Amino acid sequence: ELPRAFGLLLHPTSLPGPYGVGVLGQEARDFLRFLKEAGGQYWQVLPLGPTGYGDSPYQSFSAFAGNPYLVDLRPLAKRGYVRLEDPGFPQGRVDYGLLYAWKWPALKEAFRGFQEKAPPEEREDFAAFREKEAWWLEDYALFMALKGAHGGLPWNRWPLPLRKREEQALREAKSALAEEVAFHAFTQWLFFRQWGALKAEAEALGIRILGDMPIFVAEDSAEVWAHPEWFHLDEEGRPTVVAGVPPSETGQRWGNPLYRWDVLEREGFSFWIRRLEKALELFHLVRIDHFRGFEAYWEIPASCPTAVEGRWVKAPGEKLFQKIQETFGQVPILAEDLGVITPEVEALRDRFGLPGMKVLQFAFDDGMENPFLPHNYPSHGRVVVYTGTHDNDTTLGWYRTATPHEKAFMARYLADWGIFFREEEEVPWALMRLGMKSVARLAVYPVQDVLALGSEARMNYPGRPSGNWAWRLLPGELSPEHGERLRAMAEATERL
Repeated sequence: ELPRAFGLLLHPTSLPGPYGVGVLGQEARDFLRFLKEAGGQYWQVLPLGPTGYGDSPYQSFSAFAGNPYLVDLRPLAKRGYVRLEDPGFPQGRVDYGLLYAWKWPALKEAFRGFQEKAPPEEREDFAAFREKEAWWLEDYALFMALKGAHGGLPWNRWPLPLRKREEQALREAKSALAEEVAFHAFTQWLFFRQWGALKAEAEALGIRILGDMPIFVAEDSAEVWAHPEWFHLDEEGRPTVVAGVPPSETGQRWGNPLYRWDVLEREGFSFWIRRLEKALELFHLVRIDHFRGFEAYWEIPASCPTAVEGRWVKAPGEKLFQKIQETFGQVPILAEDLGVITPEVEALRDRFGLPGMKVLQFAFDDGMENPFLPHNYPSHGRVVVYTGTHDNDTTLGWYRTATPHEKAFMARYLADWGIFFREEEEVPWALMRLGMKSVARLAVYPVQDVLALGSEARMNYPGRPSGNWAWRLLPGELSPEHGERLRAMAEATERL
């Protein structure tokens, strides 16, 4: 049963620090301390898998793998395994192109330095790690090695014996890319080691990490390559059908491969169990995006170019949750239940006592019936209230672009709830207060709203080709005063 509490949303890439990206190092511990001192008990992150073109966490090369960019290199550099220099990284922003060019070589150099110089004790735990994680790691490491060797081409575009995973081809590829396979394995060992320490620190400080996973994996991913039967795939490995959302007047065609649920059901939903178990190592709770898919999913033929063409298909959510509940003794899922929802989807979520999402930015476009208005929140309180999501703008940016109706209805509503503001920079704080006063057990706020940043700090702008996933905190930006303001709000709203 969720405690009445508050959290902050921050993806690790946004953390401050050198070498062009936030890493699992001292700055992350600093953030946890701030979160602790501010009286927060929850840290939310976006997916932590390896990113492709477009740098999206929501399109990953592995469901299981950690992001190589989040690995801190400074512990290696202190050991003398690598020498790090700054190529001219921007501050307050991730430049992924510079990062791609510098970090991957940095990681390789570190690996070579480790293999030469590392103590045998270290080299044993790396060796022990590879054997333990082999069930996912072997394929991941090879998928990455093959990808570089095949010039970033998707696995669907690879030569056929490799694509179909014929044993001889697999064996010969591993021998040919054995140094590469070892390297990708090393990146993971570092990742899981560094996150394991970080999670330990959090737990000590009484902080639970909220993870994030998309319901659908990407087409260009190790698991899809590894287990094609699980996916609806043609002989070529091209999806016969693609994930999407029905008409959003156009609808949306995402392109993601859909699961052969029957196959998974036969298998006791093994992929999902493993996926969650791996997530639970990193996280305390796991939000699943497009959670509605578990009830039913919109199936679009791949040949069809638009979202309008497909059909709805029923999915065995009930069964999957029954298996989860029986395996873990619990269903540790936050349901992303935003957008068009059905009584069926609500039925499933409430059956497993799963908490749902609420977003305050959505709340003032309608009338008082609007579900995102606190008074309409369920009494059971199993909801996480957000000022905004990673796909939405910052609250201050939203307030600068919002309609006169929205702005007036908001001010009035706040006023009724006893919340007043004299400035637009105060608006994010007022909205944070509105969520804290609500019945919602958890209120999770992005750091950009704590800082009252404008639209320059938007994590993701849907429909914008560049500049996404790049926002970074500056060192020291999250001042003690910010923390003291949060703590006071939490005392006043009984979230301490």
